[PDB]
Amino acid sequence: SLLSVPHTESVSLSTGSTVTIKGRPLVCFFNEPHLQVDFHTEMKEDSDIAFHFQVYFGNRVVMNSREFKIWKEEVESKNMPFQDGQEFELSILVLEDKYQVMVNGQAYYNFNHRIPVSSVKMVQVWRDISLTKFNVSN
Amino acid sequence: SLLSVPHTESVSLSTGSTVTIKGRPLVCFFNEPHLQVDFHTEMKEDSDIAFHFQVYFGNRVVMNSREFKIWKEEVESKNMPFQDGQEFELSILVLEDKYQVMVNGQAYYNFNHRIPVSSVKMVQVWRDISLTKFNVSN
Repeated sequence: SLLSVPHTESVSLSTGSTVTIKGRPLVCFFNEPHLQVDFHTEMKEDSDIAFHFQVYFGNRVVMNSREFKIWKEEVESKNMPFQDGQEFELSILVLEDKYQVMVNGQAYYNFNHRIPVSSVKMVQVWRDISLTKFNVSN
Repeated sequence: SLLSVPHTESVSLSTGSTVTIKGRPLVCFFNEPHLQVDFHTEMKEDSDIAFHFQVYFGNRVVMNSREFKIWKEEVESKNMPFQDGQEFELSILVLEDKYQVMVNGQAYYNFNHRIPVSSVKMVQVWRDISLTKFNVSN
């Protein structure tokens, strides 16, 4: 069963929360499908983003925050555990000091908190993926 | 009635052909939705691309070709006639010397042919849009 994409949900996070996302890129890596996960401070889609996670499948990952409507310092990663043509499971763990992004059960990306975790109220998952699971831990 | 996205169709083009695309970005420009239109040499999605047209809505446009599986010289445009939140009509006119991309009936982008027009056999339209029309002129 495919979930709506763009996928937008109300959330509440604290230390120990996990946001789990299972999906599949819509096309082969050769054509560079993208994935974007944005942790927003309000349900409104122009609200600030505590954690922006953008995957250029087969290429690289970009992370950032948008604070008072301004994009801040971009961080890059060349870690690329994602597998061409395959379903992936993202688990974004909310640690005290950072978000930690696991791909298939191992941590590959980290982003220290710039906006307090308690300010996050919405998550949006979008770009070139299908989605079968979006779960926030209880 | 919404068409499938990614949208992939067999085509045949010659001088005077028009490829018309009507669609709407899936989110507001503030969050930078994308649009990609690729004129391919075969139905296979890893085939070469005679004309790659990538819109960063609210930002800029990138055009290129992929020849023998290699991306060539990137050209940029800051022309941005697209309107936040609005349906657009793209008309890509196949001229003798170039592709000419009209937005709502006026030409804003041009790309001189690098691959012969007669080699184009497929068009793919994808990224963050909905689609209501894809028409190749008879």
